[PDB]
Amino acid sequence: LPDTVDWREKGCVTEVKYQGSCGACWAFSAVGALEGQLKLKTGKLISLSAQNLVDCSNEEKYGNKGCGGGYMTEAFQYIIDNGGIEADASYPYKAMDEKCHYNSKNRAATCSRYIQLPFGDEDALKEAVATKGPVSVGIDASHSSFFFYKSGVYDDPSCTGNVNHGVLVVGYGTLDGKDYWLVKNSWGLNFGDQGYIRMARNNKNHCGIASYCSYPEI
Ligand SMILES: *C(=N)CNC(=O)[C@@H]1CN(S(=O)(=O)c2ccccc2)C[C@H]1C(=O)N1CCOCC1
Repeated sequence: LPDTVDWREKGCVTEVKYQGSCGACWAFSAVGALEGQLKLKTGKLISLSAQNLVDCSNEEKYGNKGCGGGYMTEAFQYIIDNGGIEADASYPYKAMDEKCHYNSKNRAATCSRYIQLPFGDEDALKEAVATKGPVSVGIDASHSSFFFYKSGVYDDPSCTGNVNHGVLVVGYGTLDGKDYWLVKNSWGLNFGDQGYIRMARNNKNHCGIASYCSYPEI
């Protein structure tokens, strides 16, 4: 396995999104992982509709809550169940809950199944990232040390495995002798480092990064 992976170098990662007050991280994280497969299979890079997930997966069938939060694995299941998802350009992000208005004429991607990695297993996360591509994961983003992240490897002892925020692992590497996961957030380009964070890797499943890993198959 390469020391360093970074999926932007393969063109598989779209622009950082800003979710605002809508608890849509899960949706962002899930479109992220499917954008990557969608590049990797078709060769095109197209921001997928995180609104479509918000609007349409808000029922007990999934346990997603729209702006109330939800789960990247249930996002993937909705795409499978629904037979597609639109691009953002046709089903755009509004930062609120709205009535489902998914139109199959506008399908831009499909999902056939999704994979889950084993809980905590950072080795399994690395393989995935290396050979499969960006992977959806949950983090404990609840500390000001994460919010105000600027640089270096994020490695705050106060973090816990109690996850509450859906992000996308687009890579990994080593920095000044600290392993990291390159994480894409959905807090706009004023967060962390160009809207990214490098998060401790191989440090006891720091902030539960490897607790809840999944990615879709086309
Ligand atoms: C995003 N802006 C707010 N956070 C969420 O929607 C979180 C994301 N996930 S998780 O990554 O914390 C997780 C994923 C799989 C298994 C356990 C946790 C959960 C979601 C969340 O906080 N909730 C789900 C819906 O109801 C409220 C709690």
